[PDB]
Amino acid sequence: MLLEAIFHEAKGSYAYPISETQLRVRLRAKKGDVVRCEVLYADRYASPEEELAHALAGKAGSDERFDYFEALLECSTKRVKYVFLLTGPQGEAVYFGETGFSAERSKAGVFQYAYIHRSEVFTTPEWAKEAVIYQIFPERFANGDPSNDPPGTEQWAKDARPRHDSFYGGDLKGVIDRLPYLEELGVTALYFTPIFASPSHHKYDTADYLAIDPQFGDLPTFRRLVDEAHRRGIKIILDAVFNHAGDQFFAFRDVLQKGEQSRYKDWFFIEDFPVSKTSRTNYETFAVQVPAMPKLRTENPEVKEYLFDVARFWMEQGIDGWRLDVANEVDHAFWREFRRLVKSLNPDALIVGAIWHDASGWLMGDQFDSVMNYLFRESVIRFFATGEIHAERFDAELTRARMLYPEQAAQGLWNLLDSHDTERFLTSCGGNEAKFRLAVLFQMTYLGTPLIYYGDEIGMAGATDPDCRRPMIWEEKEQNRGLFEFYKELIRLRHRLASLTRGNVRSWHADKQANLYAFVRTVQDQHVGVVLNNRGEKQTVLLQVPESGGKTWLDCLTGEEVHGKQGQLKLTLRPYQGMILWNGR
Amino acid sequence: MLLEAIFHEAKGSYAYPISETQLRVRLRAKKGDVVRCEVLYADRYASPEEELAHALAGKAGSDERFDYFEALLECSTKRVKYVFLLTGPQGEAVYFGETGFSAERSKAGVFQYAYIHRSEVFTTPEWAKEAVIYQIFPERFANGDPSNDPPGTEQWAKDARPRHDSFYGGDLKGVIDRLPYLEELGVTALYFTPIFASPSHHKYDTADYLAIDPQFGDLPTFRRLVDEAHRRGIKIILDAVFNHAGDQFFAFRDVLQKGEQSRYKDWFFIEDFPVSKTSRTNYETFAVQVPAMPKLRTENPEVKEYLFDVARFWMEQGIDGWRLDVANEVDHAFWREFRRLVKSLNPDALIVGAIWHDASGWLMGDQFDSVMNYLFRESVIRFFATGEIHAERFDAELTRARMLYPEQAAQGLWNLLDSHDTERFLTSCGGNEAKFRLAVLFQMTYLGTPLIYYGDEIGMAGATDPDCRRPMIWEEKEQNRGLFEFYKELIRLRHRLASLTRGNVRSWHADKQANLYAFVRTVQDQHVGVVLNNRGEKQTVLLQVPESGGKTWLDCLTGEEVHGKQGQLKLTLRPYQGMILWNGR
Ligand SMILES: OC[C@H]1O[C@@H]2O[C@H]3[C@H](O)[C@@H](O)[C@@H](O[C@H]4[C@H](O)[C@@H](O)[C@@H](O[C@H]5[C@H](O)[C@@H](O)[C@@H](O[C@H]6[C@H](O)[C@@H](O)[C@@H](O[C@H]7[C@H](O)[C@@H](O)[C@@H](O[C@H]8[C@H](O)[C@@H](O)[C@@H](O[C@H]1[C@H](O)[C@H]2O)O[C@@H]8CO)O[C@@H]7CO)O[C@@H]6CO)O[C@@H]5CO)O[C@@H]4CO)O[C@@H]3CO
Ligand SMILES: OC[C@H]1O[C@@H]2O[C@H]3[C@H](O)[C@@H](O)[C@@H](O[C@H]4[C@H](O)[C@@H](O)[C@@H](O[C@H]5[C@H](O)[C@@H](O)[C@@H](O[C@H]6[C@H](O)[C@@H](O)[C@@H](O[C@H]7[C@H](O)[C@@H](O)[C@@H](O[C@H]8[C@H](O)[C@@H](O)[C@@H](O[C@H]1[C@H](O)[C@H]2O)O[C@@H]8CO)O[C@@H]7CO)O[C@@H]6CO)O[C@@H]5CO)O[C@@H]4CO)O[C@@H]3CO
Repeated sequence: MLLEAIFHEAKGSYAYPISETQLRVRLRAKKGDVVRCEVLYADRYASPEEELAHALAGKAGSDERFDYFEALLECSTKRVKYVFLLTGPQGEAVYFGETGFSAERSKAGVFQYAYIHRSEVFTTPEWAKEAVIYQIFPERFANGDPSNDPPGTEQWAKDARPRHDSFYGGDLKGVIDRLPYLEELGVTALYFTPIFASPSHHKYDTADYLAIDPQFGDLPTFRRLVDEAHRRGIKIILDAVFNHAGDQFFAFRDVLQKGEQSRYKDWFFIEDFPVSKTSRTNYETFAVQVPAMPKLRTENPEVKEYLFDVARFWMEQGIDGWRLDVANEVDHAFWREFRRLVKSLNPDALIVGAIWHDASGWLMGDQFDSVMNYLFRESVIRFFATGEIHAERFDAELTRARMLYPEQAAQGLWNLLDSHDTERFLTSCGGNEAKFRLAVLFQMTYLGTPLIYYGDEIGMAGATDPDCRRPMIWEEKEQNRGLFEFYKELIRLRHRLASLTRGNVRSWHADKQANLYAFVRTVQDQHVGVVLNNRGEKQTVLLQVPESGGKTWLDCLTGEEVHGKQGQLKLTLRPYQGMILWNGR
Repeated sequence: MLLEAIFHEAKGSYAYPISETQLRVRLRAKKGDVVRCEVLYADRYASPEEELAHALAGKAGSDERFDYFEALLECSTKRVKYVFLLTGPQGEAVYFGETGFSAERSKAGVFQYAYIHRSEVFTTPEWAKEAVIYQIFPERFANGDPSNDPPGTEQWAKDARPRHDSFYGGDLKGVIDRLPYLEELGVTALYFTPIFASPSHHKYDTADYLAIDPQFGDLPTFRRLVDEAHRRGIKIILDAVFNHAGDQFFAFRDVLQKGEQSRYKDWFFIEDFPVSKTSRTNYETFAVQVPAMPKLRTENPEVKEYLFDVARFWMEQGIDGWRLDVANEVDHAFWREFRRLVKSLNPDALIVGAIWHDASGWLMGDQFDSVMNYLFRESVIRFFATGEIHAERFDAELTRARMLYPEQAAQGLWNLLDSHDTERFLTSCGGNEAKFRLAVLFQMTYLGTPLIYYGDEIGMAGATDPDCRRPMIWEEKEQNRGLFEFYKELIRLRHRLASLTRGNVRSWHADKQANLYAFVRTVQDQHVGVVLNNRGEKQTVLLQVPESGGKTWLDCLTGEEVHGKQGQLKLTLRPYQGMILWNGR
């Protein structure tokens, strides 16, 4: 067994409390060397002469290089010391604990989880566990009052291909008008890109953080929205740009005019004094040459409490959660006090983050509830749209990703197909709607949160910025009603089959040749299976049972396939068919 | 190269700012697998036209199974994305990064440290980095004035063997009368175990957290000690137990007497109503049957502030530093708002934890500055006292422990050789003053802060609680002043030799058989190498020269070793000799 490959930390994504009294320890080994891992543990003071309690660590997934095992250690005493007895394939047993490896128990040492306090059990809003979000880019979703329109609006048409700045006017009233659509699809929260008052077509140059931008609406319209949507099941989540300010911020203007005398001077990172906002962008901004975005000093206790009052206004207004823009470039202490502030104004206001590098520093329990799952985006483009990885690599990428984070985070990362910065996922499959559908049949059953972009329930293609941002096609003859009844089908299925939302994922079948991949999602007795054929030709496959039991297994999209031959469930599936097979339990 | 053994993270101990412009990055690798390690880096938002800057990661030492590479990335924009070019023994060029491993750069991805903040550069009290702390267990240091006493006391001579009941007097005025000793020895801080009012001889069931124990002193004798010591550059660091409270304590009294009526019911977890002092003792405890100490539920806002009010108060008294006992079972929120407090009251207040399992989750820079280094306590017990580990395992335990936490946390850890509950180091050393002297030459040059116990300067031998709490031996005639002048000289070297306090430690020779281990301390051109023949015989060893250079070294304990024979430096050293060779620059 090569022991420099076995890994565990008593911190972090490898040990964490699911409850006061229940601890979760995970361990990884090179693919194949550990064939049995079993935790032996006791309270942190229990005297030697006692036999230990025991709990077997299951295999929870194997990515490309490592096999990942996971066990559940009851700690009634809310304190736990433990060692792993690891067992090889050729039978070698070893013991792993803090001292190192040994084959003689004690000299392994012992790992320890100091105390488990309920304030450190990572707790995320129960609602977000079964949600499906709908990303609204408000400017392109609908224009419901023509009076707000910026001058020069282009005509709304399925014709449109935009340019960078080009406005189409789309506004909070429009959304208010189209809420009886959103509601039928079965969405449960809308996530607006930034709506606040700002100079450009995209509101990232924030000018006043405390008011809806002039082209979108006004606080009573935002309330009428918050209120009309909540009453329809839908929550409202806002985009929070606290990293950097815009050029028309008060404090950026005060430093601009007064310079060194303004009581705002230290709010921003200063070499360009006086402010040259036109010729030398060297004053800490977004990145070295953007001259209209200077960074707010989140460290400063005035800056901090301003953005906390920004955060409280918007929550007086009724919102259920923020998505945090460029979260990773504002300090952890801000994000902690932020979590403290938010979660007290609203027990269920979610705080979700955007960082596109490993985000575990924030998914520890104390800063955000989940981040945007970029790794699912990469995996789904490649497997489903470009073809470039095969089900084995699919499984590897999937599997390496979910063990990034505590399961409280993983189970609710926002699983996005595309965004207002990417080419649109139908362009990604180059127009092929069988690929697109399979990628959605995946999205709606995997672990985390379906995030639909505006437009894809009805078929919109596009390139990256600005071409994803074409107006939404709202005429029922111009919309792929085929797709819509599928999103509504799947969405319904996500909402009744408790395991799809709240259940764990285990890999069932990964066949690089035929390109099928199939998973099970499980809560208690229930098992649903998702068999996905990523082939444009039709395949039988044979597969083995899920552990417990199922002689008979319904298909929820279509009817019975009780083919459980005592261990072989045999199933044919036509091109790009996914099947979602439910225990019946 | 086993790829499963390569580790790096962009958090924690494996990457962290040393300044806002500079990020230390560390990488762990199976021993022997990797020969050159190098970090190639650019700013996060840098475009691909640019060459990546290069930075070579030297071998920072190798523990039993792993080598460790460590590099320094000058990141001017405070943002860094980095790919490692690993280079191995046959010549395999591997690229490591977040995406994974590939022989092509782009398929490896890049790790990211998003932005580096002044608030997140771990800062430590600058005195503490040179300090030599003197451990007093007050009750036995000396007796000042017998109006302290608690009727029962026993005699002040060498002969007297403490039983667990006893009191020998021992009080803060003795320590005042004793400071010119402390000033002569050369210590720079004094850390007193608990002195707060309590009903027992272990004051850890602190009964009155706001007042010194009757038997020890009063607030002006304390506050006179604090002054009289500042005058001699000796600082008071004090043991605080915020984990459990005492039975007799004010806020608890109110449920001994008040049942549910008790406002203070929620400061405490209470299993079994009421206080079962006598019936059976299970109620949230330090341990399994320990009877006076129920858990201070620090999580509670109304507790927390009290335990912050204690700390305001003892800091109004002018104390410099807390050592916080059984720290590991109180919440990271307590610790972290406590650190903000202490450091805002006094920017220089040392804050030191006591965890006896890996404590990295408090050694980030938001929580404490160091723990008690129990590894040092056991790694010297083996190499020096017991003879049960040779030079190559001493080197390995040392390196496996000094790569565990960020560097700032590692140069202030308390290097104790014994405590009031352990055996006295001469008694482990077997009484051999020659073995002991060598383990002190080491503690005084090793990375960390030297903790002297009261009495080891004078050769006090002793055993577990009680024998190690024996009175100090104050008669010149019964003191090993031969030891006292040796400790006195090392504490002087450490304070004149920059690298002994603030440099880094690279092992120079570790030879299993000869049992001679040797190391180098370094800051800028200055190198100071300590050669230790830990073998009872006189060997001659030939060391290879260190990186800046040194054709000629002076030995600080005795005179000139110009043995620099074209790289080789020949040293003939006597039994149990440690040399301290200062490279002259
Ligand atoms: O006031 C309490 C006490 O707090 C401090 O103790 C800290 C100590 O300084 C640190 O070193 C550390 O302790 C950890 C220790 O290092 C580890 O080795 C391990 O401890 C285990 C023991 O090694 C193991 O032997 C066993 O314990 C059983 C004992 O063997 C057995 O003798 C008996 O224990 C009783 C003692 O005999 C008795 O004397 C008593 O202790 C009183 C002390 O004498 C007195 O000085 C004082 O101690 C302070 C101490 O000065 C601080 O350093 O009060 C004590 C109580 O009034 O009581 C013991 C019964 O509880 O029974 C035990 C168990 O049946 O197992 C342990 C656990 O595996 O882990 C230690 C825990 O971290 O940290 C502690 C603070 O946590
Ligand atoms: O206002 C800024 C911006 O904020 C938001 O963007 C956030 C986004 O949601 C996060 O995902 C993230 O960004 C990371 C990004 O996702 C990664 O892809 C990577 O990005 C790299 C690109 O993949 C790579 O192609 C290249 O980028 C070069 C471009 O190819 C090149 O064209 C040029 O980019 C210019 C744009 O073309 C131009 O349109 C303009 O961008 C403006 C947008 O059009 C406008 O919508 C808005 O942008 C918001 C965005 O909507 C939010 O979602 O403002 C933009 C600026 O005014 O100007 C660009 C300037 O050159 O140059 C780039 C090289 O810089 O490289 C990148 C990086 O290597 O990594 C990203 C960082 O990890 O964070 C952003 C917020 O920071």
